[PDB]
Amino acid sequence: AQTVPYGIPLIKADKVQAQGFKGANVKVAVLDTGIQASHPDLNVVGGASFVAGEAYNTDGNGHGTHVAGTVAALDNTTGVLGVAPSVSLYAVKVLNSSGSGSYSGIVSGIEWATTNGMDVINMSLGGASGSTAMKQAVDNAYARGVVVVAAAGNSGNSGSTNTIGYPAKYDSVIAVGAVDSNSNRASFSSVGAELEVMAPGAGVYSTYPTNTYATLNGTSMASPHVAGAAALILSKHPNLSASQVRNRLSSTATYLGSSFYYGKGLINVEAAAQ
Ligand SMILES: [Ca+2]
Repeated sequence: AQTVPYGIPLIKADKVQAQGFKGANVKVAVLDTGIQASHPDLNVVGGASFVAGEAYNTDGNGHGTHVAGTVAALDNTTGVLGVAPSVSLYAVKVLNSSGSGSYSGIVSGIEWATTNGMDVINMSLGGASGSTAMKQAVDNAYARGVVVVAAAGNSGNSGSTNTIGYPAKYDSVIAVGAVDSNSNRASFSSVGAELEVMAPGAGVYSTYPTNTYATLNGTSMASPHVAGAAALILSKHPNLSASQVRNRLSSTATYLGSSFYYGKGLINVEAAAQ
């Protein structure tokens, strides 16, 4: 009855879980298209919306629901399993139904998360340009003790071209690139100097609008795996800081090749978790 996406085992999230660490008491904010809060495999505890005319608890685009799924689909007898199923989930709608949003809605969501005490911020979501405001929000949030994770981008590689997007490019933010179930880098992952870690991003099965499950591809799918991994670590060592959580993830990642295409490699929550 319950399915275990290949992604959880690959990052060895299952092993931290077996020890009894599942992100209990860790507050994760998912900055996306919202979340079908009525899905039976999810438990959204709150949030807000920065998008005109849409609450935060409806998702007219499946995207935000799928990502919310990778972090926290409940541990039960139905649907899927999230990396940190006992997390406190907040849906912050910063993107519209068609998948786009303004810097201003985006910076609003960041600020709401910092302010409301969120421990992790997932932004599956990129842009070719940053702003001064954005950099400020992210830096500040990070400085204020929040672990900020973002999708690196789906721009592939072209020679020695850096293709990493905003906000992943900011050094206070963890840029996540994508691998498949054979730990091979996916073609769509952005490349560049700022790439930090890899997570499963190809053929990820998760929660999808109207009480169902679907498979999606993208760096967007990769990022929540890392947000989840952060929450696992924190439930084990609640004393750790954002930079300490960050160093654990990158310094214990499985080496896959050149940093340009892979960062420090594929995350290993068991080694990271200590
Ligand atoms: Ca489930």
